[PDB]
Amino acid sequence: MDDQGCPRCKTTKYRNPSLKLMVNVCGHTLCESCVDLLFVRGAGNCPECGTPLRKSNFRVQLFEDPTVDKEVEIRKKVLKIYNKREEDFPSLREYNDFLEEVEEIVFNLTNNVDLDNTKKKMEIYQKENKDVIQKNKLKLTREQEELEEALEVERQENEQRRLFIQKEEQL
Amino acid sequence: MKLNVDGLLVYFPYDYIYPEQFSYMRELKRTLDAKGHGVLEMPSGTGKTVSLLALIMAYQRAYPLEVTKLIYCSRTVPEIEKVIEELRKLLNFYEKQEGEKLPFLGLALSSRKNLCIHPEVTPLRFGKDVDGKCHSLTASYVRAQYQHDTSLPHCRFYEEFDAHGREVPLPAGIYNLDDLKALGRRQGWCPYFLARYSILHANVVVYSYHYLLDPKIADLVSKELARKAVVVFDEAHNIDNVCIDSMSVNLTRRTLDRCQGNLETLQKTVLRIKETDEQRLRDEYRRLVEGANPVLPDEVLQEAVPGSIRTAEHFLGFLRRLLEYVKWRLRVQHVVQESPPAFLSGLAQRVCIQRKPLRFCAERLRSLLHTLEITDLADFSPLTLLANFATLVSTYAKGFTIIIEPFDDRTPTIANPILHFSCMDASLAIKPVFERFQSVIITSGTLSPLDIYPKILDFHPVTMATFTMTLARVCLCPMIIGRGNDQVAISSKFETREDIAVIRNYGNLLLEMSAVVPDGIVAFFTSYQYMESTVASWYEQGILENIQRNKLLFIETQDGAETSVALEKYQEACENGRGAILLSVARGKVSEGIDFVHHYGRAVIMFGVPYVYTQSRILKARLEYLRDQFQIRENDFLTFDAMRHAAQCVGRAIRGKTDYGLMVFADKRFARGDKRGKLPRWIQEHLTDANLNLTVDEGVQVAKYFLRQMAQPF
Ligand code: SF4
Ligand SMILES: [Zn+2]
Ligand SMILES: [Zn+2]
Repeated sequence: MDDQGCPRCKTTKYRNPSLKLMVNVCGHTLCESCVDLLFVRGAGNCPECGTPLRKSNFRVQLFEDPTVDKEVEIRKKVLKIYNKREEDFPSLREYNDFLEEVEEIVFNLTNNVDLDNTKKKMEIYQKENKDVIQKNKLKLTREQEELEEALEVERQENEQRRLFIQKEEQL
Repeated sequence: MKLNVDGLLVYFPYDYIYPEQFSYMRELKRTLDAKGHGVLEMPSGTGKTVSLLALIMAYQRAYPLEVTKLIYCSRTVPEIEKVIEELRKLLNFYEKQEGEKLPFLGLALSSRKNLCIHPEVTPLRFGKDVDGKCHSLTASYVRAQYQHDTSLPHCRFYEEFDAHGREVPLPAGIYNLDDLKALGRRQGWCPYFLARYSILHANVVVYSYHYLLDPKIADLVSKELARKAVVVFDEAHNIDNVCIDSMSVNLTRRTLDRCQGNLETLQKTVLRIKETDEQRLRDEYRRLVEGANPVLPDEVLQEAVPGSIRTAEHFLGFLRRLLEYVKWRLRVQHVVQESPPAFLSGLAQRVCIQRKPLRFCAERLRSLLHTLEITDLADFSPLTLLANFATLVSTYAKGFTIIIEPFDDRTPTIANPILHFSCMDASLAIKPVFERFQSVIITSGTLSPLDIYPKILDFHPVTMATFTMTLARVCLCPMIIGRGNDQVAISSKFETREDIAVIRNYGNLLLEMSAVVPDGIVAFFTSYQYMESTVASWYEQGILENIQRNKLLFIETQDGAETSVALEKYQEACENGRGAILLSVARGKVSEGIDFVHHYGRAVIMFGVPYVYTQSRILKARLEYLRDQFQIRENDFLTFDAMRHAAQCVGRAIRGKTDYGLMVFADKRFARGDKRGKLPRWIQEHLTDANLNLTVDEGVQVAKYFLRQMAQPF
């Protein structure tokens, strides 16, 4: 919302900040009033670049920095790969070496051509999915579930503490 | 004067000691013999330092192996200067007694800003600026370039110190800060680094808390060398607040914008470095793979690996992501939100920033920023603050909390929101001191009752004794006035604050007390806004003009320059027969910094019990967490915070040399048993039921009579 305005229609960005960026394969600071303008003609084409889009390639995002928008979306996609837990590797260096390669992949995708990254990702898809990728999908789902359970346990304990001290006072 | 203490024989410079001094020395010797941390209170502002220092020196002589050295800390450098003066006098006395020099060293540490000899940094007074300039001059890059001896300003003092002081340490002696500056000038060495090295072999070292509490700078000079040392904190009743401040980090919108600009400059500098010199500075990557100071204490700090951030670009992107998350989280407009662990979890989920890589953020910032050969760290200081916050949050949140304030107090609508990371318990940050050092003595004056302190700070005290000053004459005659001439309650309650009758009672009491009291009087209010409201009411009425006629009136303001000018004029007014009435705030920095002595602040007036506003959400976390853990009632802790502050701001008049003076508290709340009980023992025992709730007129009459009694000689 801190951006000066859209490259084309920098108006709404001044009147109100309600508009949120729209991510695309192009990687852009697109705005809803401008998304309508893209829908009317082209229907999934970047105005200046002209990059084709299958179905408008539009998804909501909330950060004034377009570079952060693209980086966060690319990282979201990448996290689906190389999600194996650290303890799977006993080697000290290998704990974060693969994370280094992951972030290198992210930076490569942000600016440089993604053809090599896609070919490499196909290679990692075939070799790792056989066993480890689906296993770590399961384990990360388990840890998400148990963290939401633990936060609800914390909030049950806080509600019980509030209501029991109230019943202390009234009793 | 050699005192045959029960433990041993202890020298003493002055001729006579009061029985309270005997009690202090015996209790202190008991604690040292037990070799266990403890806390004790002594009334006198001065005299306690000499007794403590003499006992510690005698104990060191008797059992040198038991205690390696003494680490005596004081609130402020102007105060610690008086301590070094006392130590110098004691050493001169002992040296005269022995007839020869002994291998004893005593020194005081202080900031490079306070003491330094470089003309370039001399004109600048801002501490971050001095730190950055000194880092630039002493940088490893500058040292290597000095080896080349190219045409460039190089700070010769550090180089000469490295050449000479490394080989030869200072034999012995006592050096004040000012005298150490002269020694550094004469020897072409650093008064700072020379003392830093002497810490390795020094019998006595003195420096303020922020040199011994904050893990960033405290640890480096408080390394494990002093495994068994007598660490002592003087007048450290406000130790919890400073220990919390050593951890709390405040993030603001302006600071975040400055961080973003600094980060842009960092990126540009990285590009320039890549195009100019790349391989030599890339060797940093190799040493990183092998594996401003970190805020993580000894055991909490970790150095396994930097993490996923292994290159300049990767680290820069990580900081960009975290800064964007903080920016948005702060921009959100809503009620105050608290989230110690939920903040970390939400950060990791929303922006994909794992806590383990986030942990080493500040350390990797230090290393990478060093690689960049920046001009100075002053420009990038906001980024380092944000990095310290980023590493701290990922380090721990069990006894912490992140508070967000989209709207600031005293402003219906302001575009400068603030994110606080205020701590809740000081035990977390003060644990290393207690654990590392065999025994710590928290010697304090005006101490609110000791029982609370073990609860707030997790330690097992050895002795719990309150020492009462005993003199042939009643130096202090405190009183509490709750009933005015109208026989109306004068409590300064929030709902009763607006009461014009109460304000009038305060004004009339001040008028009469200024009429009778001799030159020099200080009145402490509860807040700036309350003080201004009372002053305005008195101005609308004729009371204020009469007070002005009777005696000069000075007022305190938030601005330090005006505060200093007003206090400077107040001192001259006290010296002259005009007199002065200094209105100030209990929480004001002036109240804690200033010390009142004979013919200074003769009658200390306390207008209302000092209570912090019940809306500041930081205190809500700090207080409800104490209720949940350590089991302290909210009202108990609030009244303790009021009584400790009042004792701090009212205990100055009895500084030393047996200078008479009266402490009047114009509030019926102090008459309550709980307030009296929590009041320090020495003041309370002097206080009696006869004068507990004197009317305004009766208090004035008894004050006049007591001043008559104290006027005559011994
Ligand atoms: S190296 Fe020594 S003399 Fe030079 S600026 Fe730093 S403290 Fe001052
Ligand atoms: Zn637009
Ligand atoms: Zn485009």
